Amino acid sequence: MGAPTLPPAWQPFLKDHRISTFKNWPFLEGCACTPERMAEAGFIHCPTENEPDLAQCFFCFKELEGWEPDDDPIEEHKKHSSGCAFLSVKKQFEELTLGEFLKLDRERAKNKIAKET
Amino acid sequence: MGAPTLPPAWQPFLKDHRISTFKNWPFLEGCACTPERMAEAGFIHCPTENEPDLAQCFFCFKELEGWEPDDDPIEEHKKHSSGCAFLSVKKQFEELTLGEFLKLDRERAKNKIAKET
Ligand SMILES: [Zn+2]
Ligand SMILES: [Zn+2]
Repeated sequence: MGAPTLPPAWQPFLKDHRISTFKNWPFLEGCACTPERMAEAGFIHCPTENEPDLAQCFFCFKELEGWEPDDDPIEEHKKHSSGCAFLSVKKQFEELTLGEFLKLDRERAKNKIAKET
Repeated sequence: MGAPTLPPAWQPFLKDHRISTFKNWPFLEGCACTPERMAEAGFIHCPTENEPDLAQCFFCFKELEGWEPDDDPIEEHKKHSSGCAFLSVKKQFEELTLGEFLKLDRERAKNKIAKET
């Protein structure tokens, strides 16, 4: 496996994790929607029953399908909504500050409620 | 209660927690071994059956009893051993960096093994 020892709490927060979710995804090489390229924007593998080419984003929630070899993920989600406060974040897990880490927990839980109400 | 939403994993890491452990402890006012004064060094309430005046330290393990109104906790533990890498740490939970947070987990688990072997 080769993965950290973090609980299910803030697992998705990890980059490797979001990338592991990607099983196949045709958009790999020669495309701006690669596993690591997309996961870096919050998008996590979540293909539907009929629409396998559907990549949704966590920490905000936003289903997006019909990608092409030239659709920046970070710009995609943000373009529709900046629900992901991590998009801008450019500091490794062990680089950012705790204060910023916890602050995220509030955002995630916040977005979840938005879905309902 | 008024306490964060952190799991049992790294609970003691919190200052308020280490302080909450202190039930009574005579050394409160007019002493250098107050609840907040000691907890700041890693010492957590842990009175024995016969020796209620015994304050041990976590993240290192070190039983110390027979305190007096002039025994710096941080200097006490360190004096005998610097098992607590947090002693020097002077940054609030949301102040320090993640890298330093995780690095601690290794120390704690390390000290635990030392006890056995
Ligand atoms: Zn997102
Ligand atoms: Zn200690």
